[PDB]
Amino acid sequence: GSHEQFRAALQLVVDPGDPRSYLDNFIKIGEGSTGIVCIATVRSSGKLVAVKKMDLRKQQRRELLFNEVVIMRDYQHENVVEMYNSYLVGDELWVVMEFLEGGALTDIVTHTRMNEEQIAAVCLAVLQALSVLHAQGVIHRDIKSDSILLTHDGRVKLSDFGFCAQVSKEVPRRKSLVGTPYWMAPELISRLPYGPEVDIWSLGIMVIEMVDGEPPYFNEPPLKAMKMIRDNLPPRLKNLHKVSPSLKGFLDRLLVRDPAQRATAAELLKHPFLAKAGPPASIVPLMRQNR
Ligand SMILES: Clc1c(CNc2nccc(Nc3cc(C4CC4)[nH]n3)n2)ccc2nc[nH]c12
Repeated sequence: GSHEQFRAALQLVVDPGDPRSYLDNFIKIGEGSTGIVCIATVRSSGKLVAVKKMDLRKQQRRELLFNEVVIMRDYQHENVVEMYNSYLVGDELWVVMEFLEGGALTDIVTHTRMNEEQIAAVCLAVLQALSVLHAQGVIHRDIKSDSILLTHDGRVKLSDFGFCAQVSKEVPRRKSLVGTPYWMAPELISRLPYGPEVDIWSLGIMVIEMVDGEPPYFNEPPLKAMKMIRDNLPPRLKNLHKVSPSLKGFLDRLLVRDPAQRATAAELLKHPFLAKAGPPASIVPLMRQNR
């Protein structure tokens, strides 16, 4: 009776019907922890969409599925992935999204070296989105190269909102252990009450990704790496001699063990380093089909 409960609940927030009646040429392109992703054609228009499919019976924490729909619906932005519709289909939650041709950022950071014009342009894109989200007390909790999508012209959008949490006056902090281990904030790992600050930490770790190609302690097992993140100091860049004083100083405002002294999105938007940010055109050279 618990599963039927969630179905009905989810049924009340999604759009009615079955999208299979108006979609064609389903083509699987990926698989996350929460489910798989297909591209498909909207028959009536020939436009392409992306369809994320998530089994209700295959979730670690069902109640998180509302984030999949609710977040994208309430926050539109140049830097946030567009959602067109959501449906309940069988025992699956389908989300129909904008299709970002350029794929995830992770494919870039592992196969190439981004320059600081490119790195700055990414950070600006994320911080602009995080600023709006943080403003309404929403924590993303899964900031990393995986959660960043790109277009053909190098526009950048924040994705994967399934791990979101809301804070407010009656709920000032969150306490649950959420996110991807290496990108997690020290206060969150330590199981202390946390807020939006943890997102700024993760971004820092994601900046390490863009420079070193991987996060700190990435060769270690996840549980052991988490322990290291907690006890140790802010992690180092293995290629620090390759980053500018500008980038370093900026990063030093991200990777702060005390969330109180850790910078905020709104503050970071005004940082000198983000002035280096080039146009979307500067990101184009880095994508798989181009390089
Ligand atoms: Cl499976 C998976 C993908 C899908 N793989 C993929 N490959 C090439 C292009 C492309 N573009 C997209 C994607 C989307 C909406 C998210 C579904 N719209 N356009 N997506 C992406 C990031 C992930 N991070 C973790 N798992 C991820």
